[PDB]
Amino acid sequence: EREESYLSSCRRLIQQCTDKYVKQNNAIDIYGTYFPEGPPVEDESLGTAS
Amino acid sequence: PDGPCNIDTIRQYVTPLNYPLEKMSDMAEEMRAECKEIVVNAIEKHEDSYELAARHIKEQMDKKYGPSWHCVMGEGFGFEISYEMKHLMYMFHKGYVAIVVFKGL
Amino acid sequence: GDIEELLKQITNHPGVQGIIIVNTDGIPIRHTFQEHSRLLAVQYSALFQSLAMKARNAVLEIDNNNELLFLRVRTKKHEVLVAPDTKYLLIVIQQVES
Amino acid sequence: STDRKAIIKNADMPEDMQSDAVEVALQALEKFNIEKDIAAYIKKEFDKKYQPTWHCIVGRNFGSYVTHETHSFLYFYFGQVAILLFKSG
Amino acid sequence: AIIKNADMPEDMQSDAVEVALQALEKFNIEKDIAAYIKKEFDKKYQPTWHCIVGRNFGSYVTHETHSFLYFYFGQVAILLFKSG
Amino acid sequence: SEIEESFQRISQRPNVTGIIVVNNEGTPIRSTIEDTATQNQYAHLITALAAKARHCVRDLDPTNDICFLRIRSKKNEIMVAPDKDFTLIVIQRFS
Amino acid sequence: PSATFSAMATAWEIYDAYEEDRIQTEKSAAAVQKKTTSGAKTAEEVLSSAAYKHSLKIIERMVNQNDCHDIIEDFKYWEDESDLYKEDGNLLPLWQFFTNKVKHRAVTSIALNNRYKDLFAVGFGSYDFQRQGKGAIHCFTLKNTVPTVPNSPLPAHPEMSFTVSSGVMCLSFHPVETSLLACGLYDGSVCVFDLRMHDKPKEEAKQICQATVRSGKHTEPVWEVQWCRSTVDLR
Repeated sequence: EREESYLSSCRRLIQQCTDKYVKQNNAIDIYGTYFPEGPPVEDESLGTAS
Repeated sequence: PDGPCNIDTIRQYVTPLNYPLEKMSDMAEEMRAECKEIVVNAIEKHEDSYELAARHIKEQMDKKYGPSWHCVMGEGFGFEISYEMKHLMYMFHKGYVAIVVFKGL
Repeated sequence: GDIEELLKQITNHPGVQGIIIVNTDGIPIRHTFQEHSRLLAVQYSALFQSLAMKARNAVLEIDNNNELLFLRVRTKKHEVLVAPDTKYLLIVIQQVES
Repeated sequence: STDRKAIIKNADMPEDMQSDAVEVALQALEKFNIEKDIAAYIKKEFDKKYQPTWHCIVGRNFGSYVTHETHSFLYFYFGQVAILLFKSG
Repeated sequence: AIIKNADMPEDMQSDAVEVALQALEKFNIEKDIAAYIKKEFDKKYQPTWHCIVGRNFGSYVTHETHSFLYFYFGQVAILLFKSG
Repeated sequence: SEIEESFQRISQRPNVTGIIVVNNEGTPIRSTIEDTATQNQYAHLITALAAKARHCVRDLDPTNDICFLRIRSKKNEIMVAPDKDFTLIVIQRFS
Repeated sequence: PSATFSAMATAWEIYDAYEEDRIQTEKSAAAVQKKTTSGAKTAEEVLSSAAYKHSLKIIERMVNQNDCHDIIEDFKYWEDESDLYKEDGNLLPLWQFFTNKVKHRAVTSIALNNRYKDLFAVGFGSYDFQRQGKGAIHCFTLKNTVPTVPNSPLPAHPEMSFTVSSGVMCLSFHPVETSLLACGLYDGSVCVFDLRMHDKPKEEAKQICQATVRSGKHTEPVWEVQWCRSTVDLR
């Protein structure tokens, strides 16, 4: 962690990049789906009496 | 602490699989029965030192079947060995541990 | 000095715990890890370093005037971001919000 | 992030053999993707050039012990992925 | 057992098996094991017998009948023929 | 159908003209890129990378599965959607 | 005689080996209990796979959303600094939505879903007394924002879309069961949708029911509807 000095520059560049991407990732979800499951199923109490 | 970054969560996932298992073998019936017994007993005997478990394994193995045996532990690795048939052993145990035992050529 | 302060600024964000800096020698020292987690540190460092090596090889093979900048990958339960450098590598781990 | 450095400390073979193993492992890791075919490539190349039987164990962690003949042992690792190689015959 | 060549009685096949196994269990030097086999076999049933020890080889010998045997264990091969 | 509608939608927009579907065997399927050599090399390299990504995820955790990847570069961008039966790859170019 | 062998040892290999053992043990147990008691898919099938359309939806949504990278950032993370000093208020425009299918008509309704923060229903109709005609209902989501470059508007796609014989200006989500949506018609009737059914495209995907004159249809256009907080009966 001592040997040289562009350690700081490298971590700064990489870290600002990772910061903005994790920032926007945390901002809003990107992979959900509306109503992924659960169309109702009814067999005994049928919707008709035929 | 909870969730990722903790070994305990992965261990909880892989916990209830604590008994030996394998299905790939050609080597003779009494002799892989004895081999599986000796390796599981050595695993139970030595928990800290995989080296010392390998010691105890290979000492019984070669004292009871002559010289020219080899054996390696692991929980992640790969291998490729030339060998004579009826002599290859490759077992899983603990849910994450693998073993091979074989004859030199 | 201020590098740990920047790291804690990063960790202030919701739903994040884990940052790894990897050098050329493969020694993974920069971590939000407790005592027990050297094994997982070695895990992530070695595997992601190999992945980044192959990724950058693929990039310079597919084009000689392009240079890889960033990578993420998903699971059903997790998120992980990785960023390469000419000498170093950064890995951060993020958790899915409901 | 450019390449991987060599770490060698246990050796029973001359420096030419050690170096030959070094560039063999470098070529294998560079060109190939999986430790499967890395080990396969290094084993077949060494068997072709210097006669059977070579045996190699490639991995992430393992504890090994083998019986090897004269001048048949080396301990050379690149990064945190590791390779052991020996004569047995 | 891997026993495919024999001009022995069954008891001779047997005690040949135990003497060879016990010699192999003791020693690893071919001189030492062949020494045990020849001298002990001579002790038991008189001159002149000869055993041959080797992992790979070629031999073509002469003997009286009921006085020849050939057998294996693992990677060692044993001839046993009478002459003299 | 709706598949065709969404596909033409993804294709028609500028700075995005490339979509390839790769089967389990690695043989290319219905595609839009023109150059055969470019298509072949793209498919081979990206499927190799996707297999390594599945390697990574499964090695890190056995009961955790993977469906996503992308590559971000200084001029190009790669969309990778792996699946048990196919792999969908999309090409993006920045201005 | 000699032979060679190679194998790989890794976590998923151990895991799925043990798992397959679990399934085959369960199968053997089930077979014992029963005895005691008594090629690759074609390219057409790959194209027709539902996983394929799932992947297409996700990937088009992502390419749109990383086209729109900065505007989401100033949507959620922007803070006005001048307001600390200046006293009165200000506004900032964020996004615009329109489709090519709803041209020459007005947009009059907005409803919000309780379970999802980023979904809203959009009802179309005309308040001109002479331009009455058919009506449309659509469902827009904040997952699919599009850049509004000046002198070049680009339309977006509703996730859910339905059409109906008359203009609609009524939208009522049921508050706790987040799928039932009631709406009305200019002609004097109402109909209800349950947009859970939108997964299946196998038919035209009608509404549940619509009122008839024998059922009690109203004689004038209707624009206001509201559910009741009850689950024993739907009202």
